[PDB]
Formats: sequence, C-alpha cells, structure tokens
Amino acid sequence: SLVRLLILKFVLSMSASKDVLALASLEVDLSSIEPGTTVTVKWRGKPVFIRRRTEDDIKLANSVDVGSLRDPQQDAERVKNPEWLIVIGVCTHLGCIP
Amino acid sequence: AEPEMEERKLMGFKWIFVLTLALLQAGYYRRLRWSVLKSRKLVLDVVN
Amino acid sequence: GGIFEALYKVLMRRNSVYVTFVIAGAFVGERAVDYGVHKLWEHNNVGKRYEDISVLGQRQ
Amino acid sequence: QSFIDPKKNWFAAQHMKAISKRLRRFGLRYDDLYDPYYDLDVKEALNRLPKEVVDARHQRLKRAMDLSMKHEYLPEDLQAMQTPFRGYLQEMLALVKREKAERESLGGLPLYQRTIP
Amino acid sequence: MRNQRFSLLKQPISSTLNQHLIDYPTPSNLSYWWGFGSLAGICLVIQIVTGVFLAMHYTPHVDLAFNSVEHVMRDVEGGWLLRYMHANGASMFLIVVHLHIFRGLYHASYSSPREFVRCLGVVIFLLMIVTAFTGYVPPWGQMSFWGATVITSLASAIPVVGDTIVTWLWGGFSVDNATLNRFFSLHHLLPFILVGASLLHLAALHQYGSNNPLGVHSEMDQISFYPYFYVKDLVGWVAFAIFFSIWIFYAPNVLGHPDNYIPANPMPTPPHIVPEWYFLPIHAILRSIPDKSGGVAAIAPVFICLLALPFFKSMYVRSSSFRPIHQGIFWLLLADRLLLGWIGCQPVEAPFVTIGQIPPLVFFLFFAITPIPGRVGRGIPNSYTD
Amino acid sequence: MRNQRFSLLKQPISSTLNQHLIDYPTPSNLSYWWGFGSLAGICLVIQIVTGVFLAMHYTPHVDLAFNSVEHVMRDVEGGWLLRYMHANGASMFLIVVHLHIFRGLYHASYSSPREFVRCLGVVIFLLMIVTAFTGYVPPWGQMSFWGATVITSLASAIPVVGDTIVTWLWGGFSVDNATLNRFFSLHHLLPFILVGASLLHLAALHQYGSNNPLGVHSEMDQISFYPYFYVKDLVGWVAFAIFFSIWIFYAPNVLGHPDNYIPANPMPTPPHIVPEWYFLPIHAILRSIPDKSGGVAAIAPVFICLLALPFFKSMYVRSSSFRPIHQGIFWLLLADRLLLGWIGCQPVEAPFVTIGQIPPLVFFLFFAITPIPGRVGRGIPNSYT
Amino acid sequence: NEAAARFANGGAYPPDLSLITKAPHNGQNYVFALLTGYRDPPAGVSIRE
Amino acid sequence: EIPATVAAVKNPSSKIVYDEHNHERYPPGDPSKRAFAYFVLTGGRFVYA
Amino acid sequence: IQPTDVKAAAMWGVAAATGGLYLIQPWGW
Amino acid sequence: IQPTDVKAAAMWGVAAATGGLYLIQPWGW
Amino acid sequence: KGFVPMKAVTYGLSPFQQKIMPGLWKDLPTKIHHKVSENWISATLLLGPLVGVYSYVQNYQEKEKLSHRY
Amino acid sequence: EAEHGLACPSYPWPHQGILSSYDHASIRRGHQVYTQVCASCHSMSLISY
Ligand code: HEM
Ligand code: HEM
Ligand code: HEM
Ligand code: HEM
Ligand SMILES: COC(=O)N(OC)c1ccccc1COc1ccn(-c2ccc(Cl)cc2)n1
Ligand SMILES: COC(=O)N(OC)c1ccccc1COc1ccn(-c2ccc(Cl)cc2)n1
Ligand code: FES
Repeated sequence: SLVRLLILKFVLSMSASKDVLALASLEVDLSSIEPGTTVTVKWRGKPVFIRRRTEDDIKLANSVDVGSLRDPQQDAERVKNPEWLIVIGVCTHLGCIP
Repeated sequence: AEPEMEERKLMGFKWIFVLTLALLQAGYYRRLRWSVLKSRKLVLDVVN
Repeated sequence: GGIFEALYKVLMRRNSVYVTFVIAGAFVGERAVDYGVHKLWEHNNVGKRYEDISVLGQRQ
Repeated sequence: QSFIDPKKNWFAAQHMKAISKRLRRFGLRYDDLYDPYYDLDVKEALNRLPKEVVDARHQRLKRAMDLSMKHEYLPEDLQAMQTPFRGYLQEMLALVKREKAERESLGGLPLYQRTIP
Repeated sequence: MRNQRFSLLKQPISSTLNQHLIDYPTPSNLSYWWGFGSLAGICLVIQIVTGVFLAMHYTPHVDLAFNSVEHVMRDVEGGWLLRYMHANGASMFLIVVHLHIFRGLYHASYSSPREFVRCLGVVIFLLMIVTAFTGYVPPWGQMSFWGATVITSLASAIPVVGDTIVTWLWGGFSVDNATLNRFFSLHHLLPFILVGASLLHLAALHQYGSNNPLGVHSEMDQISFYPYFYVKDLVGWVAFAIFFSIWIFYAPNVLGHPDNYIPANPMPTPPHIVPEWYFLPIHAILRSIPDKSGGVAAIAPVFICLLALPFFKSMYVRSSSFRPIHQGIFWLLLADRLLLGWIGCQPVEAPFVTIGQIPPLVFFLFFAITPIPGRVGRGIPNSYTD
Repeated sequence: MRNQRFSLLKQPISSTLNQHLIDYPTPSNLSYWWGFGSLAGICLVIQIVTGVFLAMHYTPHVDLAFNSVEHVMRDVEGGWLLRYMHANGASMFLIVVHLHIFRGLYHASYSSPREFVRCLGVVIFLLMIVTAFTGYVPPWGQMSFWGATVITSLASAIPVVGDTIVTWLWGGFSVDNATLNRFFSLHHLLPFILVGASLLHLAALHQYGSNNPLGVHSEMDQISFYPYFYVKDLVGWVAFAIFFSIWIFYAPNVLGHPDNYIPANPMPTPPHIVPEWYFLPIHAILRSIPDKSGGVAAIAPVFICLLALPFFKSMYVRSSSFRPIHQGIFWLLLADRLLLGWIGCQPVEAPFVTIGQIPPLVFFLFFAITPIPGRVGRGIPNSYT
Repeated sequence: NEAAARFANGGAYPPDLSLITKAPHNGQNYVFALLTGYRDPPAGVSIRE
Repeated sequence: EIPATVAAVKNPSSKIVYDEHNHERYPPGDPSKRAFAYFVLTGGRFVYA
Repeated sequence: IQPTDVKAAAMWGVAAATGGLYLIQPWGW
Repeated sequence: IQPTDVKAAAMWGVAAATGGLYLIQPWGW
Repeated sequence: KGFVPMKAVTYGLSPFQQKIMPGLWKDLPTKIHHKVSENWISATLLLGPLVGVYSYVQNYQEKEKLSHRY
Repeated sequence: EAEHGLACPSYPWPHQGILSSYDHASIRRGHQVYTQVCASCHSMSLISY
C-alpha cells in the first residue's frame, strides 16, 4: 500500500492543474466575410476554422462516394447551415492547424 | 542580426592555424612510438 | 646541426625548468600569432574601419 | 543442396576462388576463423586434437595479425605454398555435436555451459 | 600484494585505472575505425559542461524564453561561443556515434560473446534521441512549437487509453507553459542517466576484450593501451577539433533552420515542417505509412530488429573481409539510409510517395536476409574442401 | 568459474551486487548505531526524486519565483506534499548524518586502516552545506535575500583580490536576477556529484570492512549481510518514516522561519537574521570573532582539524568502552556543540558575547587534547601490569 | 501591440526586423532583391485592391 | 630439416635484417636523433598549454 | 633529500611564474 | 511435473492482473 | 583468460636509429592504384542507386512543370 | 511555380569572406534609411542605443 500511495502521487501531479481546468469553457464572437474566404478567431489556446462556400461548391463537395470515406457520414449533419461551415480549427490527425 | 561577426572571424583564424601545428606534432609522436613494432622481424616454424 | 645538442645541453636534464619553457613558450608564441592575424586583417580592409568615417565628429 | 556445389554451378566456383584468394594473402586456413569464444563446442574440439596440430594453428594466426598491423601481405613465394580448405577441425566438431544431441534426447545435464554476462 | 611497495600504479587506489586504462591488453592490428568510441565520450562531456553554463542565463517561461537566448548571444561575455558550441555540438555527437554503429555492423561486433555490449548500446541510442528532441523545444521558436505538436500528438492513435496519454504529457489541452517547464526539468536529468549507462556499457566490453579487423582469436599477439592506442587516439582528437572549429567560427547556422528565429505563434503554420538532419531517416519511415497507428508501429520494429540481431546463430566467420556476399549487402544498406534521409525533407507528393515506400521495405529486408547466410554459409567447409 | 552453472547470484552479471550487498562478511555484534549510513542514502534519494518533480513547476526569475511556489501549494495535484517532503526532508538528511558522525568519534572509526573513509566523508559534508544554502535562495523570500547577502559579502575580507571575488559571484553589484539564475543551475548539478562521492566512499570501506563496538580484530566471528543486517536495517527504515510523517502532516512549518513568507524587499532589513537550525553552530563561531577577516579564518580551521584527526598516531585502544577519560571528554564536547547552536540564534549583545567566545575555544581544545592521550596512554601496559 | 499594428495595415502584420536576415533562407540576397523588385504583373495575373 | 626457431638460437649472427617496408634505417655508424625528437614534441606541448 | 629540496624549489618558482603567466599580462616581453 | 510448472506459471500471469488493476484502474481499454 | 603458450624469435631496433617521416610519400602512384582496383564494386554499390534515383526525380519534375504551362 | 517565389541571385557583399569586415560607413548610412523610411511601421526592439 505504501508503494501504491507514492507512485500515484508522483504521477498524478503531472496531469492538469486547477487553473488550466478553469479556462476550459467560455463564449466569444466573430465578424463577417464574403462567400468563400477565410478568417479565424481564438477561443482557449487554439483556433475556430471557417467556410461559407459558394454555389459551384455545392458540387464536387457532397455527392462523392460515401463508401470511399474513412468514416462514412452525410455532409448534411456536419453542416448546420446549407452553405456555411465553421468548426474548432485543429485537425483530428496530429493537432496541427492545416 | 550578427553583431559578433568580426570578433568571431578573428578568433577562428587564430585557432585553426594553431591547431594545424599540433596535428603535425601528433603525427610525428605517433610514428615514433610505433616504429619498433612496424619494423620487427619474426620467425615462427609454420609453412602452410 | 650543432644547435641541436646545445639546446638540449642547457635546459631539460631537469623537470621544472621544462615546465617553464612550455608555459613561457606558450606566451611568446601566442603573441607572435595574434600580432600577425591583427596585421593581415587591417591590410585586407582599408577604408572600412570605424575611424575612417569622414563625418564622424559631426552629426548635429 | 544444389546451389553450393562448385563443380556443377558456375557462381559457386567464383565465390570459392574469391575466399581462396583472400585467405592466401594472410596465409590462413578456413578453420582458423573458428573462435573458441564464439562457440563453446569449438573449444572442446581443439582439446581433443594433438598438440602439434593446435600449435601450427596458433602460429598461422600470429603471422597474420603481424601482416595486418604492418599493412602488407605474404610475399608471392610463400603464397604459392599455401593450402586453404585443407581442414583439421570439421570432423572432430561434428563428433562433439553428435554426442550432445544424444545426451539431450535421453536426459542428462550438459557437460559445459556458457557463463551469463 | 608484495612485502614492500613497487610502482605506485599497482596500488589499490589506482588499480581500476591501471588495469583498465593503462595496462589493458589490446589487439595489435586495430585500425582508426576503433577510435570513434572515445571520441563519443568527449562529445558527451562537451555537452554537459557547455549546458551547465547555458542554464545560468536561460528562463523556462513562454514570455521570457526566446529573449533569454538572444541575451546570451548579445550581452554575455563570450556567450555566442557558448551557444554555437552547444547547438553544433549536438550534430558532432551524432556524426561520431553513427560511424561507431556502422563499424560494428561491418565487422559483426554484436556476435558472441558480446551480446550485452550491443544491447546496452541500443538503450544509449534511445536516450540520445529523447534528449536532443526535448532540448530543441527550450529556444521556443516556430520550429520548436510545430515539431513538439507533430510528435506528441502521434500517441493519440494508440487504442483507447491514448487521449489520456497526450493530455498527461502536455499538462493541458495544447503545448504551452506547462509543457515547456517540464521539458526543461527532464533535460537536465537525462544526460546524467546517459553517463551511468556509458560506464556500464564499458564494463561489459572489458570482460572479453575487443574485436579486431580479421575477426579471429587474438590472444597470442596483444600489446598494452598506453602508449600505443593513446597516441593514435590523440591524432583523432586533434583532427576532430579542426573540423568542429569550421562549424563554430565560419559556418554556425548551416546545419539549422531559419524558422527557429521567428518567435512561436500558434495561429499560423510554417509552410514545411522539417526536423534536424539526424532525425530525417526515421521521419521518412513514420510518414511512409498511410495509417497513423501503423506509423508508431513501424518505429518500434526499428528498435526491435536492432535489439534482436545478436541472437541468431550459425556464423563462425565474423569479418566482412572474408565474406564477399554480405559485404556487398552492407554497401547497399548504407545507400538506403542516405536515401531515406533525402526523402524525409521533401514534400509528401508524387513521386516521393513510391520512393519513400520501397526504401522502408529494403531497410527491413536487411534484418531478415542476415540469418539465411547463417544457414547456407555453414555448408561451405564440406563443399569447397581440397 | 566452474564447468556448469550454479546459483545465479554467483554469475558475473550479479557478482558486484552479491559480494558487496548479500554475501559481504560483517561483524556479528554491530548495534543500531551502525544503521544510520543506509538511512542517509535513502534521504539523498528522496531529495533527488522530489526535487525533479518540483522543478517542472518552478520559474527562476525575480518577478516569477515566489508565485511559482504558491502555485504548487495551491493548484497542483498533491503539490503541497511535494513541497513539504522536500523542505522538511532536508532537515531529516542532516539529523541522520549528524548522528552518523558522532558514532565515528565515539568508537574512533577514523583510525588505521580507515583514514580514506574519514577524509572522503569530510568532502561529503562540505557538498551538503553548499547544496542546502544555494537551494534556500530559490523561494526568494525575505530570508532568502538577507541570508545570501550576509554570506556572500563575507568574501570581501580576503586581501587584495576580494572585491573582485564578490562581484564575480554575484554577477553584478548586488544579489539580483543574475544571482538567482546561476544558483538554480548549480543546484541541479551538485546533488549528482554528491551521488558519485558516496559510491566512492563505500568502495573505501569494503577494502577493510567495518569496525565494531569492542574495537578489536573481528575476523573470527563474522556473518553475512543478508538476512541479518538487512532485517534490522528494515526496522530502522520504518521507525524513520513514522517520525518523518509527523513533520509533513501535523507540523510542516515548525522547523522554518515565518519571514520567508514575505516576498523579498531589498529596502528594509528584517529585525533578526537567523539561519536554519543545522547551520547555527558554525554561525556562532563566525560571529564570535570581532574581526571579519578572522571570521572566515575560523571556519577553515574547522574543516582542517576535521581532516587531520586520523593522522595522529599512538593509540592502540579504539573504543571508548575501555577508555574512561576520553569517554568523559566526548560527552563534554556534545554539550558544547548544543550550546553553540543556542548562541547562534540570540542577539549579539551581553551576555552572549562571552558565552559565545569560550565555546569556540572549548571546541578547538578537543582536537589538541586528543594526541596527548596518544602519549600518556601508551605507557599504561608498563605500569598497571 | 500586435492588434493595433494589424489595424493600421489592413490586417497584415509588419514583422520585427532585428533578426530578419537570419529568419528566411538566403536572407541577405532576399531582402535586397525584394525591396528593389517591385515589377508589373505578367499577362493573366490579377491582384486584389 | 631443422626448425627455423631452433636454428636461430644456435647461430648468433651479427648481421641482422629488419623489416623495411614502412621505415628505413640510419646506416650503422650514425648519431642518435634524440635531440631532434625532443624539439618536435615541445612545439605541440606549447599548443596544448 | 637536499636534491628534493631545491627540486621542490625550481618548480615552486614555476607556479609563481606560471600563475604570474595567466592573469596580469605584461605582453610585449 | 512440467505441466504443473506452466499450470502454476500462468496464474502468476493472473496474480499480476489482480495486481495490474489494483492501483491503476486502466479504464478505457 | 589470456594465455596461449608460444614459441617464436623476435628482433627489434631502437626508435632513434630509423627514419620516421619519409615512409608516407614513398610510392603514392602505386598506393593509389591498389586501393581503387580493389574497392570499385563497393562504390558502384554505394553511389549507383543514388545517381540513378536523382536522375529519375529531375526528369519527373521537368515533365509535370512543362505540362502545367499554358 | 509562384508558390515559393522567384529565386534571388548572389551579390558580392563587402562582408563576405574569411577575412572580410563590415563597411562601417555603410552601416552608418543604413541606420539613416531605417530611421526615416522604416521605423514608422517596423520595430527592432532587441537593439539598444
Ligand atoms: C554515448 C555513446 C557511446 C559511447 C561513449 C561508447 C563507448 C564505447 C567505447 C569507448 C568503446 C571502446 C572500443 C572502441 O572504441 O571501439 C566501445 C565499443 C563498442 N560499442 Fe560503443 N559507445 C557508445 C555508443 C554505442 C552504440 C550506439 C552502439 C551500438 C548500437 C555501441 C556498440 C559498441 C560495440 C558493439 C562496441 C565493441 C566493438 C568492438 O570492440 O569491436 N556503442 N563503445
Ligand atoms: C546536464 C546537461 C545539459 C544541460 C543543463 C543543457 C542545457 C540546455 C539549455 C539551457 C538549453 C537552452 C539554451 C539554448 O537554446 O541554447 C539547451 C538546448 C539544447 N540542448 Fe542541452 N543541455 C545539456 C545536455 C545536452 C545534451 C547531452 C544534448 C544532446 C545529446 C543536448 C541537446 C540540446 C539541443 C539540441 C539544444 C537546442 C539548442 C538550439 O538548437 O538552439 N543538451 N540545453
Ligand atoms: C537533483 C536534485 C534537486 C533538485 C532538482 C532540486 C530542486 C529544487 C527546487 C526546484 C527548489 C525550489 C522549490 C522550493 O522552494 O520548494 C528547491 C529548493 C530547495 N532544495 Fe532542492 N533540489 C534537489 C536536491 C536537493 C538536495 C539534495 C538538497 C539538500 C541537501 C536540497 C535542498 C533544498 C532546500 C533546502 C530547498 C529550500 C526549500 C524551502 O525551504 O522552501 N535540494 N530544490
Ligand atoms: C551522504 C552522506 C553519507 C553516506 C551515504 C554514508 C554512507 C555510509 C555507509 C552506508 C556506511 C556503512 C554503514 C555504517 O557503518 O553505518 C558508512 C560508514 C562510515 N562513514 Fe559514512 N556516509 C555519509 C557521510 C559520512 C560522513 C559525513 C562521515 C564523517 C565525517 C562519514 C564517515 C564514515 C565512517 C568513519 C564510517 C566507518 C564505518 C565504521 O565505523 O564501521 N560518512 N558511511
Ligand atoms: C531535434 O528535434 C527536432 O528536430 N524536432 O523536435 C522539435 C523536430 C522538429 C520538426 C519536426 C520534427 C521533429 C522531430 O523529428 C522526429 C522524428 C522522429 N522523432 C522522434 C522523437 C522522439 C522519439 Cl522517442 C521518437 C522519434 N522526432
Ligand atoms: C539554509 O540556508 C540558510 O539557512 N541560509 O542561507 C540563505 C541563511 C539564512 C539566514 C542567515 C544565514 C544563512 C546561512 O547560514 C550560514 C552559516 C554558515 N554558512 C555557510 C554557508 C556556506 C558555506 Cl560554504 C559556509 C558556511 N551559512
Ligand atoms: S491535422 Fe492533419 S496532420 Fe495534424
């Protein structure tokens, strides 16, 4: 039990602090741009991506094979608007902003 | 960007020159300690 | 060849004099080479030093 | 098998004379490359051999470590007198290994073991 | 013992230094390829002494770290020499160890009875990689941020405890001041583990001695270490200090990236993220797999097939001087580790996706076509016999 | 060697651990006073492990150092345990080593053939003092500033160079951010020199073995270290961890000063500048001389008369059990090192100027009245016969 | 600050020039050729306002 | 046929031949180059100081 | 004895004139 | 004999699982 | 551990009876021809696959650059 | 082809060489180009007076 207490106390102090967890949820605003361009604004420590894509982009966009996707899901559920797309700007692959 | 470039090129000429003199001393010192081995004669008995 | 026996004649049959010659010979040699680098430098660069500025004293 | 015999194959009769050329310049035989520190069975095959056969091996190995320190080869008089591939070790080493495969199928502790480093 | 004294080097206070550094018996035909091991122990002492003086002027804080490195370069007496010796000195420590490893593959130095000497050195190569990576973050430039992001997020493809690994390594939700402060504490500690693992790696070689360029039993012609292999190691420490002085005084920024002179900005990405030259071969294998969880699982079989070389047996000839076929495979592997380093600094596009998938296959066919000469080769004395 | 293998502990991979930690021959009558040496090697490992985790959250800057220590105490998971183990753990490392040293003076363990074991341990005591002093500055409170000022300016009384020594140690004209940054770099380095000097100090004892409570030649009755002196050393590591846990959980600030909770201000002076309890005897000798250059020259003869104990010879009896007069001088020196510690936390006034000048004299009369029993005592077998 | 610097320049930030010859590749021939390199666009390229 | 190492202990000849592939010898009747060998080893011990 | 005296003195005048040879530095001579 | 060697030896694999979740409770996997 | 019983006769000269330096620039044309007529299949295996791959990449990149131009 | 830029040529700067120095009268003139044309929108912030 003494080896149990010590090893857990040294490894749990590396996890995350009470002041880092206090900055984990909040509310911020954006501004306007024209259809098809890019501008980002910051939330906690990372960006918020951006698209309002045009009428030529209603094609080459969503009617591509659903069985050729690494994970298959409709475009209609990731969008909440018929032409806008703005979602947290970090790639799910390796944490890089593309 | 580089305010040290003149203090740097003058220190590097002094010590590359001085170190190519210690390389000529150390190749003489090496070939002097190894000359009794490199010229010895040895007879052994075996043929093939 | 007579300078070679005569230079060993006087100094190193001893081991404290010898340490004088390698310490004190490290100085005359370090000043003989610092002098020649400091005169090949100001001969490749004429007209480029700080004291060769024609408007040095006068900013106003 | 069928790809290693040099009197049937052509690319094994050129691998054979490449090692034969390189052994003659140091005056070594192919069995002198067998180390009693690599394989503990090679240490036993050399203790069962006559003293005059092991002594000629130790003198061929000293002549060759002397030629590679000096960066030279045997002179060409002595290179025509060399016999690589004339063996002294392969038959005694097969006998020691055959006796060890019999002591294991029948139970029985090994006669010599390797030290753990 | 004896009844009264004799030479003072044979006294107990200096016996471990006498019998292991002065009177130690050495094969007499060792070449200059046996000189890169003491050269690597000098490169480790240079990094410790230079880094202890660099840490008296460095501040591990995200608001103060980039400006502490420019304060050393500009306001500290001789401080530009202290930094350039340390940044370029980590490139000299990797050139010397890479030429050390390729000696041991040519002369088959991993073989019996020297398996523990090989396996203690694969652990040393792993501690060197972690130390150089974790220390490249303290300057806190644009390549010190976007290189710690690309590597620490690669542990998020491990099954389903791996999302709890990355946020425990980071100390938060991204790379930030909790990550820069703990990368500094581990960087003072890991060079001192590297010292104790190098003295242990040398006690394993002084149990059987050294190998030689002929590969044979060598106990009939052996001389002592002093003065014979001390004065030819001294020719190597002076030829090294000339080569090291053309990187400090005349080209101190050739071996780096310009992007580490921009302070770290997490909103834009640099156009191309390339590591230092000595991480380029494992960076091209890691990007060659089109799945990410299979990319971490191609780095661990690099360190598994290295750790499992000395345990295949049937090979009585050691040196590549007498082995004409395995000698031609050595020069064909060295051409592949230099082609994998070229690929690792190119864009991920055509044609570098095919030329970066075949050399990871050829690199892993070296460790499977070694033991097949351990079978076909042991029937040579029964065929070539005269 | 043998022809095939046997017990695996007698293999080369574990010979140095077998013959020095398991099968090593030990005198059979060793008491519990021979237990404080492995206890001091555990206190050194606790300080290294706790400090490596403390340095992942500390910032060595004068604007950020005091607030990094309160961030550990308040926002890091279990961080108050990491600090209290490290601050109180430096007091446990000095209690254990002080009881170690007084064992070696009672049983005369410095004597032949064990002179190199004594002299390697005086070097260890010097590396422990520099490490604890240099580490008491990183919290950057009012006693971390006015203690580094009182000690580093004491080198300004060394002849002609002097004032060039102090401005090179400081990095400027006062104690400031150049001094706090270089005190942090040396503090990560000096515990790892202390490790290599402790393994060297143990190779010198395994050349002749250990002394015993009777002081005699002991090679006719000796047992092995495992299991006999391992299981009675384990009784000592559990009695220690109880005593160490009443300083972390129930009294974590008794052994410190309150003034180190005020952030450092170089304009006012605290009313009384007192060090930690384990520096109080050498602080009373240093303030006992009314000249300052003769104060630095009374600290260096403390470490000279320590390093020159094992080189007086004529003493064939070792243990104080059979020596009734030198035994009474041992208990009269221990009463003086506890009276010099009391004086070192008092004001510099009457009557503590006379009671602080006589115990520095009595402390130096212990190392001059040892060798005179090395002369009068060797004529005992020709008189009492 | 950096926010007031982008506002007076159309969103774009003009960098710090104390290390600008070390921060791009070929950094001395690049700053010379950029400042004396403003030309007229080729046929087919359009630029924003 | 006598062994070569046996026929060398029985014939102490005063005409000895060494190996002359790497070093040539000074012919017998020349002084020793000990003083020259000291002065080359001093000008490098200047440098290490 | 008496050689080791003077032979203590010759290199005792080396330190003196070897640390009088690394810090204060009249350098023309 | 030799069966009872392994018929013992695979329950220390499991004495070690009573031990492997004893302190860490590795949860997601 | 280190003993091989042996039988040999060795002769040796003194260091200060020989010529130390001149055996370096002795027959350097003959020394060069020996190294390059014996190590020419180990350099055709080291530079060969690198010159041939660099030729492929420069030809691939000079035909997708002239296919994007209008 | 316009994604990384055009490649700049190589100019013989007066401080390029193994024994070449800075032209100090050209540093003097370049501080005057900076302080009148450049300092209105660029900072240095590492260089003191
Ligand atoms: C900090 C890094 C290292 C240090 C200080 C070091 C030190 C040494 C030294 C001093 C030798 C003495 C003989 C010689 O120089 O050849 C040696 C031999 C050896 N080293 Fe290393 N080494 C290091 C890294 C490595 C690595 C990375 C490997 C292999 C993966 C390795 C494998 C070997 C082998 C196999 C030998 C013996 C070869 C022979 O004797 O023929 N070492 N090492
Ligand atoms: C006790 C040992 C060491 C200490 C205290 C230390 C300290 C430091 C410090 C303070 C820095 C930041 C200053 C700077 O950026 O130049 C740094 C950077 C660095 N360190 Fe170390 N170091 C140590 C050993 C090593 C070793 C052994 C290696 C490599 C094997 C290494 C590799 C690096 C590298 C690559 C950098 C990056 C420097 C740059 O690219 O600008 N360090 N080190
Ligand atoms: C590698 C070894 C060590 C490291 C990295 C280390 C690190 C640190 C750090 C970061 C601090 C400042 C945080 C704080 O104030 O609590 C500190 C303080 C301190 N250290 Fe260490 N330490 C080490 C070993 C030691 C040792 C061996 C000793 C004593 C012999 C020691 C004595 C102290 C003391 C007395 C303090 C003052 C703490 C206080 O009073 O608040 N340290 N150390
Ligand atoms: C980091 C601090 C120290 C460590 C780890 C250490 C370690 C040890 C150990 C493990 C022993 C053997 C066990 C024992 O006899 O209790 C020992 C014995 C000894 N130590 Fe220490 N020690 C340290 C400090 C000191 C100091 C400060 C001194 C003296 C000024 C010293 C002098 C001695 C002596 C004289 C022995 C004699 C053994 C005997 O009397 O039988 N040590 N040390
Ligand atoms: C000196 O460091 C760099 O060059 N770094 O790091 C900031 C860099 C910079 C830019 C891009 C990539 C890197 C890192 O490249 C690699 C490639 C493989 N590893 C690696 C690292 C640790 C371990 Cl355990 C295993 C593999 N790292
Ligand atoms: C834990 O540190 C303290 O208690 N410190 O230091 C901030 C302190 C605090 C207030 C007052 C005095 C001190 C120091 O007291 C002493 C007394 C003697 N030494 C000493 C130090 C180093 C050397 Cl080499 C030799 C002698 N130090
Ligand atoms: S998001 Fe695509 S790689 Fe990081």
